[PDB]
Amino acid sequence: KTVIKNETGTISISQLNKNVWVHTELGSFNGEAVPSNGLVLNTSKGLVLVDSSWDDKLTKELIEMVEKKFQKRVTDVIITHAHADRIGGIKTLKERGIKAHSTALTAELAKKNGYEEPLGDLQTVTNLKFGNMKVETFYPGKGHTEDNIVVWLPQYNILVGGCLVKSTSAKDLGNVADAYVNEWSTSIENVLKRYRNINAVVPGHGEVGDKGLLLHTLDLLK
Ligand SMILES: O=C(O)[C@H]1CS[C@@H]2CS[C@@H](CS)N12
Ligand SMILES: [K+]
Ligand SMILES: [Zn+2]
Ligand SMILES: [Zn+2]
Repeated sequence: KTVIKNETGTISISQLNKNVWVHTELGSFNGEAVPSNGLVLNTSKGLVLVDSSWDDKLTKELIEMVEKKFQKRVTDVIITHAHADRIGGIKTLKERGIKAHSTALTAELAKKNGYEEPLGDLQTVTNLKFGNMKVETFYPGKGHTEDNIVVWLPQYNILVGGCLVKSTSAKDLGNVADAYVNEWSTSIENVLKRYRNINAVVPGHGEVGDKGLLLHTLDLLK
């Protein structure tokens, strides 16, 4: 049930479990309100985000909300690809001394698109631990973008799909200009192969689902 919104209503967080919430922000795309998801991980060494938000204003507001609520600092963010939706708050992170993890390719792409660079520290498979919280990052191949990664929480069997994974409500692939529609199916299969028992799947946009969201993505690719 538990859902907390900000003043203006533009930001929301909703609990999945004792230490794991989804954050969602309404941003401005072409040309309506469009929601974007990530994760807030409440660990004993601080707050870790899987993705920040659309722009600096929303990222600052997000950080401020979870800092106030959980009474600890945001220490780390995992940036799941280099579109503005994911990388847009990078300047806020760097200036606050928040570590912005990404693959090298995501870092390269950010800079090519004129953003400040995340760390480029993540390999194809990276295993991180913050306090007691275990976090795996996985590059499954190209799909929604060249660089898109997923994030797995092995203690909860929770998969952050990012924009690689479409919600039920999504009835097409979205913007495919940066996409690789042949390789996207294989990428999704690589996820299904690596993570055989999944409790919950967080799509880049839309409502939390399960493994069925990955199967939905495959169908939308046919
Ligand atoms: O993931 C997507 O398909 C689209 C629809 S909403 C958001 C803004 S365009 C792209 C950047 S992640 N993304
Ligand atoms: K454990
Ligand atoms: Zn994207
Ligand atoms: Zn997206």
